Amino acid sequence: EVKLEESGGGLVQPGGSMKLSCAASGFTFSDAWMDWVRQSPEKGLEWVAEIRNKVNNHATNYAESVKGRFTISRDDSRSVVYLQMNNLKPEDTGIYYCTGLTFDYWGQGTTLTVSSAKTTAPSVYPLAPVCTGSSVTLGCLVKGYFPEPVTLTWNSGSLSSGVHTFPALLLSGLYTLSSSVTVTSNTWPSQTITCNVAHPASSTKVDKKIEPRG
Amino acid sequence: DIVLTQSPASLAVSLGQRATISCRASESVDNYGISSMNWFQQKAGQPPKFLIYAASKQGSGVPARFSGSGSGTDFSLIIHPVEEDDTAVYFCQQSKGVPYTFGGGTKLEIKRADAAPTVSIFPPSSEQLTSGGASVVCFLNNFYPKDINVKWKIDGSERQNGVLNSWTDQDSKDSTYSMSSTLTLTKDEYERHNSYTCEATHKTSTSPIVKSFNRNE
Amino acid sequence: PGARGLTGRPG
Repeated sequence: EVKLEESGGGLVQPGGSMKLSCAASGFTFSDAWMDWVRQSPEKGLEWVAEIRNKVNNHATNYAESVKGRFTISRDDSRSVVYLQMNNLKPEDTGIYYCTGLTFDYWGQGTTLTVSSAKTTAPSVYPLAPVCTGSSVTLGCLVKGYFPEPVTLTWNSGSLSSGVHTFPALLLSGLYTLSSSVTVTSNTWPSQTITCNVAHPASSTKVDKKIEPRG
Repeated sequence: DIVLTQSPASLAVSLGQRATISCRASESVDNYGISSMNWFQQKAGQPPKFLIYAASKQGSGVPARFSGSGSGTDFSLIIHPVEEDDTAVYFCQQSKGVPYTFGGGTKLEIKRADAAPTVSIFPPSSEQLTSGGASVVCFLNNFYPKDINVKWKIDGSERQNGVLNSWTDQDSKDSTYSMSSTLTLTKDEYERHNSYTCEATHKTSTSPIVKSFNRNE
Repeated sequence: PGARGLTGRPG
């Protein structure tokens, strides 16, 4: 089974530096050609850098927009690929995927935000129904965070179906998303339902129970 | 650089039917007798998944319903029979030489029977009020098609400022959309008015769906 | 696969 895990993403100020790292397993690493690809809403998917195997002299290649700034490299003894980024611009913001065997296999990706704005933890608010029917719907509001992303689950992932988690929007330089969950009224308020919110960038981890108003 | 241009931008197909997505390259991608054109599926919130290589050949574990064709500059991806889990963005991609480049993506929607939204309304939390903000939220869940109108009324009067609408991507199991509408006020203004209404208009009914609360119930 | 991958550059 092939696995790629990226790490080292986060927040950096314009002109700064960051090192992304990619741990690969499940295939003959020394033979694989490895790449980095990034995704943003403005640019879509862009290939960033390539490093080839020992037989191709570990040849590197780069996209024109990152030449002289980004450096790709690899440790064949540890099955790891690195991406050293220098002199970062806001246009370098996006989700950075590590890929193996050119684009056969892709990791989950890591987020890079290049901005002057400061890390801000979210405020997490529970949303109970109005103070009747078969099912009932609960909500959770996550407001005023930066940068992306946050992760949201209900009962630590136990409650998967009947869940809608909405894309974040930029409310005046700070992010806001909500999430809904619908269960049968037999379930609630008989059982505890908890909104679980994490924001890696600020080390925030919040669990809000949902409770009736009256 | 070789530029790839996809058409159409999005596309809606019924279950069991054919979806055909195209990709035109600015220069030939043929080299050493192979057409170096790959296709990828990106599902909501996931990384791209490798589907097709060399224009027509299928990646390991990829269902037979996915298949490509073409050569030179014009390529296409055929999906048939389409199923619910195929709702996704599909990207073409060229490996003839550096720099490797991608298309802009094409969105495949799975068609289904119309469905009215289940609408829920939520006053601010006690916690949010004690911070000095007031967010009134409305969920319009599990509806089709995607197009929908949401109107906010404070004491019966229409309100357009502070409103923010976010749609989910189409659901993989049941092919519906869902949506949050968030009216954002200062606490001072929230406490001035009594009646908060969320009025949803949709293809399914001429009459709007209305949910409301009064501030003290 | 190859070394280059199914998706890669032609030999």
